[PDB]
Amino acid sequence: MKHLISMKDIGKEEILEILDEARKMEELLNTKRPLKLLEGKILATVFYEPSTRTRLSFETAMKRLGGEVITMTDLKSSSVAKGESLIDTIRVISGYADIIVLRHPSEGAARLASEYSQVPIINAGQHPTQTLLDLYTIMREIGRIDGIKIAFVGDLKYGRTVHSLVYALSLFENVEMYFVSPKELRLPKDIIEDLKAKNIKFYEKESLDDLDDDIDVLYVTRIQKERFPDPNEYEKVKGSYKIKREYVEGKKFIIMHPLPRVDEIDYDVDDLPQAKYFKQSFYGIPVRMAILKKLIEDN
Amino acid sequence: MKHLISMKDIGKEEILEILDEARKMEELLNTKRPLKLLEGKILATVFYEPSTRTRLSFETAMKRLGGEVITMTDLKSSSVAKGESLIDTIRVISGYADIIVLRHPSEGAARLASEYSQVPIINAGQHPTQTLLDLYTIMREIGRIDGIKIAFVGDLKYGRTVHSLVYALSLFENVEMYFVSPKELRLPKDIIEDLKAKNIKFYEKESLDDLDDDIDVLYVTRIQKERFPDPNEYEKVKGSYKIKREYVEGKKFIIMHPLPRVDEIDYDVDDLPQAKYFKQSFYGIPVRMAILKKLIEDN
Amino acid sequence: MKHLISMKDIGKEEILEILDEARKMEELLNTKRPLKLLEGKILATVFYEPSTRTRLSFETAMKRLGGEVITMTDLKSSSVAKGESLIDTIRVISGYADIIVLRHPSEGAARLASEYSQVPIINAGQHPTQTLLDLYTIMREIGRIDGIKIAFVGDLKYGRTVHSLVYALSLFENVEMYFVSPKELRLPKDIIEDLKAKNIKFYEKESLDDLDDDIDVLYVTRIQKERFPDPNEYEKVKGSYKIKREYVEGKKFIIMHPLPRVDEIDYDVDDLPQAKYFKQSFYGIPVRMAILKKLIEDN
Amino acid sequence: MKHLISMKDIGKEEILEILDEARKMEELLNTKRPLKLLEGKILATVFYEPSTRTRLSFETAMKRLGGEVITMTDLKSSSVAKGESLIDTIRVISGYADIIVLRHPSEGAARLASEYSQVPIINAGQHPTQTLLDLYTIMREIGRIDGIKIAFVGDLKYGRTVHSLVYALSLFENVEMYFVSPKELRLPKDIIEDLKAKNIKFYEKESLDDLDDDIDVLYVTRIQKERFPDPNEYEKVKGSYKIKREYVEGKKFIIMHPLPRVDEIDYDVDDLPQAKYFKQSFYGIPVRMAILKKLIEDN
Amino acid sequence: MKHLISMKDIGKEEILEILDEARKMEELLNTKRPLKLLEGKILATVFYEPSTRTRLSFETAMKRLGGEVITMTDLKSSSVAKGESLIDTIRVISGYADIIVLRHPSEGAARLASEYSQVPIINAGQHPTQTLLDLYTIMREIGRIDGIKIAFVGDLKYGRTVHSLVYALSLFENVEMYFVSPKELRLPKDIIEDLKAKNIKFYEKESLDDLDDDIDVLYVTRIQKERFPDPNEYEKVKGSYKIKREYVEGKKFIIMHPLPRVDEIDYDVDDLPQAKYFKQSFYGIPVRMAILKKLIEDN
Amino acid sequence: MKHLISMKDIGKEEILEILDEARKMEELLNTKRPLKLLEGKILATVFYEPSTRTRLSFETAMKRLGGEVITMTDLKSSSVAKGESLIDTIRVISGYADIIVLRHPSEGAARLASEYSQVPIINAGQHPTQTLLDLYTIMREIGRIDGIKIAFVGDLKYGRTVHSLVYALSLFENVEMYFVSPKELRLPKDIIEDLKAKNIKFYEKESLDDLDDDIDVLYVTRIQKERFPDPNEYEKVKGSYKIKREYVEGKKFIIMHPLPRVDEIDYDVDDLPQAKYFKQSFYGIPVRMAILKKLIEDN
Repeated sequence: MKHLISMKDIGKEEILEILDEARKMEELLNTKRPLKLLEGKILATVFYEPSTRTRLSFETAMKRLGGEVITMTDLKSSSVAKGESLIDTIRVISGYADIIVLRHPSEGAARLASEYSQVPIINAGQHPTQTLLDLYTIMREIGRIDGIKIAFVGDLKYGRTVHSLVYALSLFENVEMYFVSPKELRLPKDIIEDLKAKNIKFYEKESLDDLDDDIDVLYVTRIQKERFPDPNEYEKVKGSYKIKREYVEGKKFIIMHPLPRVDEIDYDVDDLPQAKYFKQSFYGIPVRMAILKKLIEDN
Repeated sequence: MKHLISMKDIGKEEILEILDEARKMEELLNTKRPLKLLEGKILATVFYEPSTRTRLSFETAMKRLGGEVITMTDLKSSSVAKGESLIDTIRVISGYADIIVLRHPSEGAARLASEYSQVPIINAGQHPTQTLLDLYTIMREIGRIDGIKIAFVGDLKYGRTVHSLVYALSLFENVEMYFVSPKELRLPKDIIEDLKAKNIKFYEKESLDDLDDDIDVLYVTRIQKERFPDPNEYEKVKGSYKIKREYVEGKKFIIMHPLPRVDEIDYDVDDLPQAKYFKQSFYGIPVRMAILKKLIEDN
Repeated sequence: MKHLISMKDIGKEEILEILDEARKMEELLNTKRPLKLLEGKILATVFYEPSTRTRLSFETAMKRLGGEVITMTDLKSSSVAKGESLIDTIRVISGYADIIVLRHPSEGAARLASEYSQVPIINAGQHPTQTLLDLYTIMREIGRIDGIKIAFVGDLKYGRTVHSLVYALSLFENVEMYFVSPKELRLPKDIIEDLKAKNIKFYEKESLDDLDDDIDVLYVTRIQKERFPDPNEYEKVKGSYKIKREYVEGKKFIIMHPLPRVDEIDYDVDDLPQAKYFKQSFYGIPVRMAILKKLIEDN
Repeated sequence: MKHLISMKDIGKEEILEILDEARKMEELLNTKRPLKLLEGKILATVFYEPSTRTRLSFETAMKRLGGEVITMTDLKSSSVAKGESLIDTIRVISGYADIIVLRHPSEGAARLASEYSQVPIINAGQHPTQTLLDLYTIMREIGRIDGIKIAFVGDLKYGRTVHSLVYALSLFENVEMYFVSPKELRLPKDIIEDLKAKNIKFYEKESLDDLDDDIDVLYVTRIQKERFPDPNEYEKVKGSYKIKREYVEGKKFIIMHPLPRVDEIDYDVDDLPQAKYFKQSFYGIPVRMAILKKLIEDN
Repeated sequence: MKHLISMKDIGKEEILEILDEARKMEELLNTKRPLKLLEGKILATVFYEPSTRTRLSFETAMKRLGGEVITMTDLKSSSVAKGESLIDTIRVISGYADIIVLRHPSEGAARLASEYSQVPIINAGQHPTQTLLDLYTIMREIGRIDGIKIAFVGDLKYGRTVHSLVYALSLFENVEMYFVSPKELRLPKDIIEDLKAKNIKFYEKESLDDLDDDIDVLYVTRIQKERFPDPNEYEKVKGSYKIKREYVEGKKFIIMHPLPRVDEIDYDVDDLPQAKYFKQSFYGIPVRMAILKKLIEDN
Repeated sequence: MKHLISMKDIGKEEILEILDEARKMEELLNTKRPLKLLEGKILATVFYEPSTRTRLSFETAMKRLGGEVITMTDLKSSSVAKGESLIDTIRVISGYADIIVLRHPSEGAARLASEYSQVPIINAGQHPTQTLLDLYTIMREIGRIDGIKIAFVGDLKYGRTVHSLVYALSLFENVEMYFVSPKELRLPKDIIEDLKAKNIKFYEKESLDDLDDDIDVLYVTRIQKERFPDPNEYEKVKGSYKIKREYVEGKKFIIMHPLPRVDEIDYDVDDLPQAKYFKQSFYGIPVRMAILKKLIEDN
């Protein structure tokens, strides 16, 4: 493996290898002793669109392995405004660092970049590293990925991360999926087709109540106010799909949600044992530590 | 007419009415005398995405009619970052001004806005005012819109303005359209269908050479370097479709191009008589003067 | 009157005079005819802290009277970063404009400014113009200021505008005030003192239900999420004091709220007849028109 | 003329004509009545480098004559970052406005602009308008320009405006010039040569004391802290050339200084009758009113 | 000790413990050899209000101990503008780093943060680390903290750091305090009360002359021009309290001043042996090294 | 060697010593093993004018040697806007770091800085480090610096780096220089004089054709669009001096060009063996590693 550009470039095997490696990394973290696996390496963060959340994750992961980091975050008067192209920049940074995490708006910028890069590229957005992080959390908390009952709540139409996860989970055995959302935000039709094709049992419900306390994972998508020009549409969705304390109490599921959370989950839900979004956030360090080490040694 | 949101809400009649009124406005400008048609009116520029080019046009047009203007340009910590919704803002500005030019990213923001606005809304981006401006230039310079041979060169795929013009022109009699562009940037298929449906003769050529003297209008689209992550791709397109002096000399056509022009047209083309992009720019004032007056009196 | 710096510089008489003049201004606006009361005058907007909301109001008001406006909005590299002091700036603008609306952070900046200004200063924040605007709305919609039953809901502790209004209303006869809020956000003690001293009957309730349908005006303060570091605190307040449709239906009161409104009032409340916040927003133009004219002629 | 690009394009004649017209404008301002000399005209402010001080002056002047203004201030992502050249912009604005005030960094941008502009260009920086403003102040306050004893204090080496004034004053009869400054900041040698050539009597003194009460005008240059990397150097200069009250009292001269003033003049000097810097600031409106009218009618 | 939020949470004991540890750290720095005390640790700088001065100090201290650092500095579109609360951020960073330096505007943000943080929080503003730094300088240079004669010059009213130091010093034996300042900037009354209560001998003088050569430490506060809207007020204070060379020569005291220094101390004072502000700046690294190590091991 | 401020402070000796040490560093990089030469050192990046390009180079170099870095990049509200002078900042950072890379606009800021710095200063702009980087590339690729035939193409007039290299190369034996450029951009006269004085054979050609294949190095300068207000001038230069593939094929020279490259070199040239600009970019790390180590040990 030499690049991590898309989840569709990784099979059920790589996924399990990475997850296994991630488990080791996690154990190493508890050691609470100075790790030096990547002692002499340099990770370069090339973001054409700022993202502190992302930068921090990778920077922390790399530093935990004993490596160093150099950042560069600007599509502004740093190169694109001037005239320096993505290719030239990638060739220059490619010569400075040992691995690169790229964040670019253009569709095939990451694929294109990996062509001119003489170093491994990690696409930070299709966000592979987020999907792996999701699978690691499920396995870590539920004990297994195969044969689980997971529900997706929220914007399944425009949900970036959601589609990537629905696809990755479709590679495992007996996974029941429940798609809860408004009618206007139902899962894309071509994805529903691929699920039927792969012969996966799923349901499309409209209310959070239609679910039953038999679900293992409740995955809440991000509901971004900006995607809804009409405020009534937003107050309609948020009000009908917000996860409240009353609804969570005594249930068997764990709550998952890729940060940030604005109105998708009440704050009084944070203390319940089934609230795992913050634990999930943490798991991001171990799996990114795994992905960094994996890509460096493989080269 | 109470709103100007989309070209598809205007028929061949309003189009001719507007163009006719634009003609009068232009004459009035030559008068070089203080106009006061909208003496006591206030135009509000509500841009959620900055655009000096647009703001200036409308602001100049309104002031030429003797009116006043109040500007507001921020999706940032002016309302969206805070929490004020498009609707509340539209209701407040609706109470301050007599007419509003709106520029928002969201798809149906303009339509939605016009529902809560107690004042005419002009959608500045579908860019109606730009298409009208285009039609007024053709008529003004060629003498007629019906039965003309127009060629569109450049990015016909992501071209915003181009699609709007191809549609508007399809409402006139015997207009021959020549679509010159790379294979990767050919006109969207569903637009080609509607042209066949409307029974309009068009051609899809690949080189600027398959054109000679029959053509009345050469419309050059904007080729934005930012749309092409791979510099070789942009270098290719620009090199094969740039309008040079040699190619323009002695031809019958007039050159049109919505500013700004970066590499689409050589500067030595600017003195040729067929170069009309700067005159086109000017025409924007008269037609916007017409649209403003039209929408205000109609209410 | 030569300056409008503080509400405590205005007595029950000026207040009624201004409100009276504001009424005329409103009538004049309906005329829908070009006003020219301040035809040759220039208003300068000197904001050391940006505020589109404020700038727009005064700029619209001034332009409705037929005057012109010059803006200047920066405490940044416009003077303070360089070294130009508030006094020098005020003396320069004082020479350019006929009246000035100032917005500065420093406590006595406005008072100090008026000392060096050879032109009327209007303090835009103590926000006088907002309080007058509030009183004009009440009188305009309820018919009288004296003898009304008004309730204040929300943050009465940090509430800015609220204190200014409670004081202004204390100058009128038989005004019953109901202070509804959480215990942590009760009205400042020294203000409660002054109310008892002035012999004014008021109540400090904790729930929106303790309120009967005998209230004439329901004034909802702004609940800013930024004032609450602990999200649970903000969630509690908003959830217990948000104005919902169910609670407003069939009641005699009119709802008042200085924009912007984020979570203080549900959108489905906007169609009820008792929702007046957008009307209130409009009233701001007439009263500012009055304040501008008043201060200019008085000098 | 048709353009105001450089002082060296104006002879002692135009200078006196402008100054005479500026006097009329000033009288007209006192009228305190709505002027409409340029009632139907539009002034465009094209600044590639922000300058509120400049923008405000011209905008106020234009509005006092009854004209309108459209602003555009960005060398950033408004055109230069994108790709739109100064020429294209000048050709577009040239079609919108009736006159243009340009502010560009490049050496010959203004001259070049005037070639492509179909409308008068006023160069706001060589700053012509500031020098005229200076001469108008001297004549207005001293009664005559010919035969005066003027002293220049401060940074005569990097002082911008100063050189422009020394040159303009060298066109008049019997002007004695006293150049007071540190040795490191003496007037450029080639300027001293041109003064000897024109046979003008001048002196280069080092202390403010060497000057006698026989001086009609004391011109204090701007001492900007940023031009001095070594704080001691800056400290030296300011301490030895700051204008204090004690030094000004009872003297015959008037104090002149192009704002802003940071440390060049103590605040306690502002009350003395010989302090004219704020009066000078005001005079800027009349002379700019003259320059705008002059350039518009002349075309 | 698990958090350093306020000086009032630390007794004369911890203060001496920290100071002692700081001494060791200093010695270790002179070793000029790679320290690895915190070799595998990560410090997170969470600033909601930018402050390079602060960030640099802690970042340098942490790196001197052999640790790593991850920065995050934005209250802007990084979380607060979006919607992510201080708590969620603290819970996420709490999972990435081993210790956190927090800088927030809200009053109890630090206290609140420490409740949800699973890692030690260091409040960088009440600024503890600056006060300790101050006490370490005094002890380091004077030899003892107990029984010293210290004078505070400048803004004792708005002086942030000053109050924190007057309180800390009140925990030691026989400390004579001299409060030199204008009448308008006298030490807050409630602080003077607590001093009388603790039975501490102090004096409130108005001139720098009232001080005798018996004083051991002359502590000059920061005089920020922005706190004084009236320039005369600022000119007044600076002129009467600036520390000049003449006044310092031959005196027994050492001069202290928390950088930056603008006009509080002349540059020609920097060479005198009693000028210690730059030495003090240095001491900040050792004591912060101590505070970081102390808080990490204690957990 | 204690400071690297100007190339004119370095003789043919140090140049060769640095280049030799740079060679070692490069070899050490290939080792691909953790270097720890500067294990316990801290490099401080003090940029008063942002420059990611520069910051990245030095930060990477320092980290490759096993050192740490602290950054500070602001002339804005970090010190200059406030009041902190370059000297105070240099004295403070001087106490934090072990070496400093300074980037300041003022002419003698670096020289002045080194006076107050108790640590080595590296001037990053006169850009020494870029010239050395240039010489290292030539020696590394051509085998020798003495007796080479180098041609300079482009803007020799405003070309900054170019002058620095022409001078440095004039210290070696038998270097033939060919200066290819438009007439308006010829090499500064005083530089041509010094070349004649040093008795160096050079030629001033106008076309890229006038050059022969005997040339060992083709150095292409940066052609910045911003330096040319007239767009026609820019295209005349770019069109006549851009390096195309056709012109490079089969020739013996290597192409050099300090990044970024916008229009100076076609992308299809990047694959040719003689294209060394990206290789040159890389060489920047080794030589900066040398310069850092050299300056630290020498002190």
